[PDB]
Amino acid sequence: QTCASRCPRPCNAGLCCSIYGYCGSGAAYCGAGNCRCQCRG
Repeated sequence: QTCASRCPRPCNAGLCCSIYGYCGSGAAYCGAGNCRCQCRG
């Protein structure tokens, strides 16, 4: 819920921090319109 506060690396490897504050995988989290940071896992 607060992943952006831990940019540049909020998540486990392979996951990305979304604009809504959660870590997750795939284009759903890592794509430009969804990704805050850690957008290459």
